[PDB]
Amino acid sequence: MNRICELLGIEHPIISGGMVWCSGWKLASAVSNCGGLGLIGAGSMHPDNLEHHIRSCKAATDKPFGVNVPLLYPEMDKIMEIIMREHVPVVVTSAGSPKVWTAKLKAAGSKVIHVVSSATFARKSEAAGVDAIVAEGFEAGGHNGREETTTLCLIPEVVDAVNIPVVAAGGIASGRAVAAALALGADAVQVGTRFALSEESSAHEDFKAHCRRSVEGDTMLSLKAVSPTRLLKNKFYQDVFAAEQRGASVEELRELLGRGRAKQGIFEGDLHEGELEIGQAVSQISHAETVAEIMVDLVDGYKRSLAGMPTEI
Amino acid sequence: MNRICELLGIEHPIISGGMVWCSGWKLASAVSNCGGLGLIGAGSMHPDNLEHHIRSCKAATDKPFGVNVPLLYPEMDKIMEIIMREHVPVVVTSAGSPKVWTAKLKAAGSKVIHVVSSATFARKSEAAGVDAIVAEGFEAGGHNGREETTTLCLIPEVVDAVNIPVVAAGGIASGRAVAAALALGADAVQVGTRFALSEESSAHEDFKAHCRRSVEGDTMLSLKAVSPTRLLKNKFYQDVFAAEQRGASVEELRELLGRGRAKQGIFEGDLHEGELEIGQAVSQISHAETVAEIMVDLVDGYKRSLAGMPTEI
Ligand SMILES: Cc1cc2nc3c(=O)[nH]c(=O)nc-3n(C[C@H](O)[C@H](O)[C@H](O)COP(=O)(O)O)c2cc1C
Ligand SMILES: Cc1cc2nc3c(=O)[nH]c(=O)nc-3n(C[C@H](O)[C@H](O)[C@H](O)COP(=O)(O)O)c2cc1C
Ligand code: NA
Ligand code: NA
Ligand code: NA
Ligand code: NA
Ligand code: NA
Ligand code: NA
Repeated sequence: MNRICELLGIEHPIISGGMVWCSGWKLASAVSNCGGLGLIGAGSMHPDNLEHHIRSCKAATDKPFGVNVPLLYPEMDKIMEIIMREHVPVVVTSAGSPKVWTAKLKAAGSKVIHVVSSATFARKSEAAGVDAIVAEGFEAGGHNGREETTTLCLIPEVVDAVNIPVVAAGGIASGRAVAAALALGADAVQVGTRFALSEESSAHEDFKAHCRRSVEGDTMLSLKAVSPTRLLKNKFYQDVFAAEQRGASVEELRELLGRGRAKQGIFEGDLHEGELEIGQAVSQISHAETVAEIMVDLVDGYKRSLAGMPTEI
Repeated sequence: MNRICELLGIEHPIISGGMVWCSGWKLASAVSNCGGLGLIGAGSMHPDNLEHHIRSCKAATDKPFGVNVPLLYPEMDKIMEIIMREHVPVVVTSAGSPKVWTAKLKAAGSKVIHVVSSATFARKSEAAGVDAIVAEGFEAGGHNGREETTTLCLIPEVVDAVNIPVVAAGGIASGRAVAAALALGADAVQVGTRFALSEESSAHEDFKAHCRRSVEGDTMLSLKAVSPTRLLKNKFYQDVFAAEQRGASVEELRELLGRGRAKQGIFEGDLHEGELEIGQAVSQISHAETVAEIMVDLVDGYKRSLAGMPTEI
């Protein structure tokens, strides 16, 4: 068995990334039903709503699903209590220390996966007792690592650094890229952007449609002095860029960033003032599609990509 | 049959990228004698010196070789005359319009390849009549495209956009990355950083030893307001970073950049004031090695990568 398939009890080594405003039970349960692992994105859910999405996912699928928890989540104790009482099969943690919750989640029966952006942090997660890690490259949508290491340079270094399974994230929007990730030595892939634009994603339809119109170079890893974030170059980004060019302080950039822009953009469709988080691979997606269409494409595309490789060079 | 092998008449689809201060005839002839395509880097050579390196290369290998010419080269008429008279088999142009010289080089018997960093420019180069393109990602060493597209995101877009062969550059330092490039649909790879640190490279021993000590995150795409360039975060970089943080104008940044820092760093081993151009993949290289050793590792590493891949997912 592929190491991730066996670890998580899934048919295909494809995980849908936990994404604020996108990863409702509808997206997560559809990915799980298609044989991958769908993740609910707790980052955008108050505890009561999180519990509802877990229950709805549980009703909609008999297959494993998980919850992604950014560790800066403001009511952590409440959502951890929920996640352990609901026996969530897989928990994916990011943006914080894996030492805090890993042993407790594992004692409660969850498999634990932590998101990292370097070999050094991959090693610290392995030492913390996680079951696997996601190594996320520069091209990924949303908050990314300060080192700016791309998927192609990150994966071989991370898989040489640890003995536990490694999931590649950042730039995986096709069967070819799934093959490239397994060629580099990852056991599986985590797909964000392509699933964020799927029919089942909870993102606003105006957000999805706007993302489909974007072209190469429309995203930029930005706000680096506050927290590097990859987003579409919209009006909000332009304000940030003008501020950075004038030598704005961290406090000025923080004031401009303000609060709630990701919700306003991704969930509510404010394409001017929103923080439009999306990966570089957005430029590959041109029309609406369902989770099942994407899953079939990633699986069948992998097969064709691999079959067309020369036996040697 | 591999499209680049057949176009260029070489055994392995591996090209050493033209690199200022590194790609002398010793590096270029050694790569070509190992079955790839070694490029001479004309960017760092006055016209008489360039003629010397072409002639020493021809004396050292009976196999195909090429010359890399950045199109900002100050005495362009003199060096094209030399390249044409010597009938260089392959000419790789970068940093300028492929319309200026392509038709003339082809009329003189050279294969012409142009370096691009977007699918849009790939198409413009194809319209200009080039024989193939190199598509160079964000992680590459030296001057990169302003879109900051990574190799993983750039290759499948470029390959879908043109009918001519595509060589992937940026992040290729192992057989696993060669397998990744080919999985994305590239025909061949161009390897810069790993060859820049080889025994045969003309770069200063202190520069090579210094690159070997560096770790993930030690490079940064910088000077973006002037011309984006990926280099090691040395004292020069810190001066640039401090000036960008205070809102320096473009003229202030040009003044700081000055002239000849790339030669001082790469060729003369000035690790403090030099512009240490090198790719993110530098962190995978730990010790000195020859071109023959690199070529064998790339070829055998490719087969090992395939051995690790499941036929279907
Ligand atoms: C809109 C959006 C929201 C995201 N929110 C989160 C999140 O809440 N927690 C997290 O760990 N990663 C988050 N991510 C990162 C994704 O889980 C995933 O790792 C990334 O999107 C993968 O790269 P890709 O976009 O190139 O597919 C988000 C990504 C996007 C595009
Ligand atoms: C030290 C150095 C000098 C370079 N000089 C040139 C150059 O003169 N012309 C050019 O087209 N590219 C140049 N490059 C880019 C390389 O040709 C190549 O495309 C890049 O190194 C490939 O990415 P990699 O470093 O990750 O292998 C240089 C790269 C480096 C590291
Ligand atoms: Na991210
Ligand atoms: Na490993
Ligand atoms: Na599109
Ligand atoms: Na470059
Ligand atoms: Na093509
Ligand atoms: Na090293």
